[PDB]
Amino acid sequence: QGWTYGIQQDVKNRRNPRLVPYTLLDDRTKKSNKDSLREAVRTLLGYGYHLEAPDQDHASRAEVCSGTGERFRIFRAEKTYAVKAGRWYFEFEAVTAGDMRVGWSRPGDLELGSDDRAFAFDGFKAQRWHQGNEHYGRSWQAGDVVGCMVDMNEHTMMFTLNGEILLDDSGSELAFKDFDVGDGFIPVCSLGVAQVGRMNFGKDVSTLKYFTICGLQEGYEPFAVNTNRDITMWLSKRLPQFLQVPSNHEHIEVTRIDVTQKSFGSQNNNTDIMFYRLSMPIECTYYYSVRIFPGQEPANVWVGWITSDFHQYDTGFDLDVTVTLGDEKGKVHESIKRSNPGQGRNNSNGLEIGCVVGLLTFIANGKELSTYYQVEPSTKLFPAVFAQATSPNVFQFEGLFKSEHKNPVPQCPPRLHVQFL
Amino acid sequence: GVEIETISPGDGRTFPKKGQTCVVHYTGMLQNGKKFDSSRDRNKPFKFRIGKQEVIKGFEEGAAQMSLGQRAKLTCTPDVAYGATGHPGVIPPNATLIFDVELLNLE
Amino acid sequence: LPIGLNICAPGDQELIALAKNRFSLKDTEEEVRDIILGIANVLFHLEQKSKY
Amino acid sequence: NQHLICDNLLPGRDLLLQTRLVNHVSSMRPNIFLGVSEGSAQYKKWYYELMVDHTEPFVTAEATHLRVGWASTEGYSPYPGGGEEWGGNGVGDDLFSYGFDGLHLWSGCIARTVSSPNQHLLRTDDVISCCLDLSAPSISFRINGQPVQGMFENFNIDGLFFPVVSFSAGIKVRFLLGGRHGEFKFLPPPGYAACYEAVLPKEKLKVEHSREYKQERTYTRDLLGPTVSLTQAAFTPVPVD
Repeated sequence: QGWTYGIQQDVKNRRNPRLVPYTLLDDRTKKSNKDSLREAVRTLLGYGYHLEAPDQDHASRAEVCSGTGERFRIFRAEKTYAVKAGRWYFEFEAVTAGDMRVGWSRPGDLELGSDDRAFAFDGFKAQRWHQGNEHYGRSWQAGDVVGCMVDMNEHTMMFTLNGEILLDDSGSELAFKDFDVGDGFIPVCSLGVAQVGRMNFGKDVSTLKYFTICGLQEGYEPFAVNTNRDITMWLSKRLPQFLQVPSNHEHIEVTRIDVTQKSFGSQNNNTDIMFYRLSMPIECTYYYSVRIFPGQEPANVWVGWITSDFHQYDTGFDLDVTVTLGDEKGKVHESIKRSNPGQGRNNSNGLEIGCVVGLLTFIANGKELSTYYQVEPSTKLFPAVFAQATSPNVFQFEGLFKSEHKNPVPQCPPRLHVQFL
Repeated sequence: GVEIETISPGDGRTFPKKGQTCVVHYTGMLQNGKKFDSSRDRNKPFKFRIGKQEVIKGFEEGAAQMSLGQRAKLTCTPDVAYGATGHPGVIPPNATLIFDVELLNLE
Repeated sequence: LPIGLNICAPGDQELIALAKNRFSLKDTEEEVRDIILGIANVLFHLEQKSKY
Repeated sequence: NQHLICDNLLPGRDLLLQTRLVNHVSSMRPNIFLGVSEGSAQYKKWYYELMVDHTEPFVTAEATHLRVGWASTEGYSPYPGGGEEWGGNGVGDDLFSYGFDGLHLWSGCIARTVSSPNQHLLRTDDVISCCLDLSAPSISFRINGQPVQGMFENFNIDGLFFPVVSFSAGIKVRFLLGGRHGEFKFLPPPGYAACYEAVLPKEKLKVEHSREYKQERTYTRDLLGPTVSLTQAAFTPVPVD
């Protein structure tokens, strides 16, 4: 209807707080009616009503509970601040509890103890974490120092909870033991969402809460006892970017061979999505391909020429800038630059062609599908297309297109230059 | 040409004349926003007179098309700037230009 | 308190000076553990020293 | 031969290499969430104002920063550093965006002229108003009550966005929302609303600094963990039906 809510005019005034439901309101806006309702339903108990609640163990139907793993910010310190010898110790308070585990990492999304590059133990469950699960010590809550520590020479990893050295099922001080030093071990803190921590490496022995008990007399050192500076921290981040060459994925390979060709592809069921960004922008109608195996849509692909900015690797598909000039009137003008497909194949059906002169036509397999835009002030690009498949031979990768990236002219044959990775 | 644009003008009247050291604190730029010059960081205001042919004519025409106290966004072209030769080692061939000019005084 | 520290440390120290090692202690602790293995006097000595 | 070759390596200049140090800025917002899901809408026309005093480089470079044009957080996040758009870690950074700073909209370093007489920056004592337009994007601002035409189409409002303000150093301004705290010198025009209507209980609304990871901590280093938003489940309020 729009009772006092007509957004354009609001012909009748006196909007009220009640328009948003009683989730916002409370018994102060319900004492008049709810007492009558409660008297009525009490007399309906007088009728003899029978109704147990649905969300109880008795009437067992509450089956909409499950964990939510997301933004496990693995806080850290600098690799350069690593340690490979001597006794070290550092405290860690806690404002809450939850899926929240700390310890010692190694320089190497996968949480602590899932692989052989970190040692840690939880408080939600009181169990060790190194390449598996193992019970240890005791849980905690708010206002609980953990006080992890190592003796790097003889491998005595311990955790001192307000002076309490925590022990395993066998009742032993040494939680972890017999670890090779290698590239040292650095502090680390994992935190699921709606969990909070606060750390104190060695910044002030006064600010250290419980260090004189079990850290001072044992020859165990703070981290920042000598550093006259802000020791640094960093964390597993949200956006994806380009730094590394894998060559060690689930199963995907890189090479180059003559029109060009490479060698690629997995077998594990790639229900999820992948990433890519070529290292070298090569340069020496303009037909040149980029082939990918799953053709005639084993999974429906979504080809879109796109710039640097992204934020998502999930199934949020079909959710993607225009000049509109005014003349002191409001009527738009000069709207020619605006908004600054779903088919490819390799094996089953085709390939994916590039084109150049400003002028562009990215369409697969030589068939007109009405490309719309030709917008480019300037966009540096290496190829990056990402999609699903049913996992047959899951990926591949193939003047010409190698002409509009650098200063030489369009020329077909690209020559030998020692970097092509 | 010098397609002048203003940013925070002042009087709009005190235009320059011949033999007038335009005391500028400019901050040049390039297309694609790749910076190539400055004066704010040096803390050394530029100084040049009119008609002496010291500077490229873009700055001279921009000053003649400018009043005192007038922050601006000039826009030169290769015709007035270094052209298809280009200033070597800094400017490439056939480069448009941007300048966050700010005139202060005349002596 | 250091007075209480010296109070609890002296008795345990006199205990540990005699209870360091004994073959009779080994056999008697083995018989007791099989009936009910020596008690952890070193653990309690460390627990006292951590406070002291 | 050295001077020959030294003067020969330079003028290639595709070899030559570029850096550009940047002013350090930070965003800000009020405690309001947009939260407008389609189906149980509340107010698709909001209005709030901002009032300023000083924007001077007293000992700084004059390359300052002040914008209010809304950005796509489907395109942007509250981080302190990064991005190939010369950083400038604030509002209007992401290419699917714009930004109102008195004279122009720099759509990810793409200058787009705005239609307004008396073009000038957000100088001392100059008010900045905001409005809302979704179903056909022509999102309006005004400066001291004068026609800011040529508003923006095709910025991605596929769903919602987030309310923002960004500023560099050497700045001193004041929000205006309502009550005592909004002395609206230019009232809501027809079909709008002074945007202090979702003042929810359990807290007086205030600023939030765009879900910062850590402020200037002093006691120790506080790993203020993941608080993704008001709701880990989603970004939406609950009309019960």
